[PDB]
Amino acid sequence: GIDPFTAPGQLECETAIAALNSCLRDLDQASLAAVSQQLAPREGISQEALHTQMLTAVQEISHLIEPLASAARAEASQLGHKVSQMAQYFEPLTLAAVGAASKTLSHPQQMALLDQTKTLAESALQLLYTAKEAGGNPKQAAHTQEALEEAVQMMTEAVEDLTTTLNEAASAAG
Amino acid sequence: SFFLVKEKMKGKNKLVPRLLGITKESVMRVDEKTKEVIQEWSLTNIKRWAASPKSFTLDFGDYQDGYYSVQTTEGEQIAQLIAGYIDIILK
Repeated sequence: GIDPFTAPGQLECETAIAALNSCLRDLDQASLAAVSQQLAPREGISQEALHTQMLTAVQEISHLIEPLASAARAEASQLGHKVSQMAQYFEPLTLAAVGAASKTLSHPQQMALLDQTKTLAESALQLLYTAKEAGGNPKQAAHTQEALEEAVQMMTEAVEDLTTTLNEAASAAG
Repeated sequence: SFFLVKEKMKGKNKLVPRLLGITKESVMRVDEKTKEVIQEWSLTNIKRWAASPKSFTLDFGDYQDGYYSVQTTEGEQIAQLIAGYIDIILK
């Protein structure tokens, strides 16, 4: 949580990076954990409620992703507010995804959605990376300006792909 | 038949170009820079597969310990090609 740049948000991004990194590792080892029957069925939720919890979060994530992109490149004081929102939704997503991992076993989409959420949190990690550099400062982030556009487009790529599994999961997981 | 796929490496998160060579006996991955084979899997060892619009989850039986999931543009065409090859061997 250090500010090597010159703005508020630099702190928040790096502190969240530590947390997000932790859930990346969990989801990374859960990819091989759920397939080896070494995972316990969800944390505390039902099957259709997974579709509820995850989808509701994802939508609100995307909702804030656009304003965060705008914030990361310029809105320094606002960026931190976006980051707070983005990071918090990913926590239940992780829990819910790990839940679906061990709990769902009907269709092969079980390991498909698990990866769509794994690489989704990874795209969010690279997101807080570029936002940390450019945050409120376009100057010391000349190339970061272009890297931020690669992190935002990488996130929506896994967002639209996840929703495809969620909606089918009504009958594909239910 | 060659298909354009992307592979992600542990530690970081970035999509990079990769070449994939598929034959009637086995599947193998070729590097775009060195033009050599890194790792390969048998056609009869595949159990299940997930056909997503962007991703493609491949499940192996007694061959691969880890997981193999790459980004494909034509996931429906690859799934139909593998199913047809298994039907010819059974006959």
